[PDB]
Amino acid sequence: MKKVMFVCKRNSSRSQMAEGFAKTLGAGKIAVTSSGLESSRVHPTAIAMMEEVGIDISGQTSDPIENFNADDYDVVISLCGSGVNLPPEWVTQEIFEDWQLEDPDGQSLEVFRTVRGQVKERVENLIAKIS
Repeated sequence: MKKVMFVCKRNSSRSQMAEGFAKTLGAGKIAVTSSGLESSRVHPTAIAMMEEVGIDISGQTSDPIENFNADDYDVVISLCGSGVNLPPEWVTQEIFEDWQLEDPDGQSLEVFRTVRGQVKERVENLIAKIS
């Protein structure tokens, strides 16, 4: 099945919620591994809001993307540009995606509530085109 990644550089902002929703919406259709570059944990308050929508994002922490090969994957979202200080084989998968997704790091509850809606919609659109 199609394996997905949602990998921006760093993880304190970006590389959160998108993979969590793709796990949710893409369950039984597609696989998701968001390894990361220059990465860290996801935002603390994200996990609480994301668990309020019933989703884990905390559990992302794994090997860096560089440890993997993109040829094993099918789809990769770069989430914060094209170059992203990321190896080129990752963008050149069967679908390249990247969006001006806003991020709730240190922001008010309105931004967490907004980003859940925003991300659900981007991730549904990504799934709807691949699956």
